Amino acid sequence: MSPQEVDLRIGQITEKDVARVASEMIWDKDIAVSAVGSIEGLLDYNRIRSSISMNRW
Amino acid sequence: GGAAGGKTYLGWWGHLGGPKQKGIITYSLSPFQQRPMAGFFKTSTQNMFRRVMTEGLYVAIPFGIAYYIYCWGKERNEFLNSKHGRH
Ligand SMILES: CCCCCCCCCCCCCCCC(=O)OC[C@H](COP(=O)(O)OCCN)OC(=O)CCCCCCCCCCCCCCC
Repeated sequence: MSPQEVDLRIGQITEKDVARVASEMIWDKDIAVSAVGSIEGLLDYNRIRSSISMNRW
Repeated sequence: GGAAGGKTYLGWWGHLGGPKQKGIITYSLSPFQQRPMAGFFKTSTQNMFRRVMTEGLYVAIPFGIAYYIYCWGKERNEFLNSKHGRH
């Protein structure tokens, strides 16, 4: 892709597209984790997942 | 805060006061990917059968003896205060 095409594609981005993508991909969706080292303080899966969707709204 | 608390055996997250572990890999799935009510009946039936066949007499013997002496005591006490019992 030419730099003109990249600039045009980036320019189209607005805040509502970001909101839509974050709502359809990140908001309350399954995650895959992987930990190595001293992970005694890392809580279990359900408590980790519960933080990916805020409850105030 | 501080206050220099005492000595316990629980601690908290991060420092639980346990021996150092090494080379213990652990895998688990997501609750939304696994299926509840999968293999529940079979495993539960096998576990109940094994528990009944294993513990079993441990409870069976004392309760049976107690019930037998209960029945015998009731029968004898009813008989003795009747007409023929006192004679
Ligand atoms: C005292 C009680 C008497 C009244 C009983 C009726 C109460 C009605 C409750 C309705 C069912 C609960 C729905 C919430 C489901 C949910 O949202 O679960 C979510 C949360 C956390 O999970 P998560 O966000 O990490 O999931 C992550 C998803 N990705 O789980 C809970 O907080 C469990 C709360 C259940 C209610 C508390 C019961 C224990 C109180 C009694 C024991 C202590 C007694 C103290 C003396 C009184």
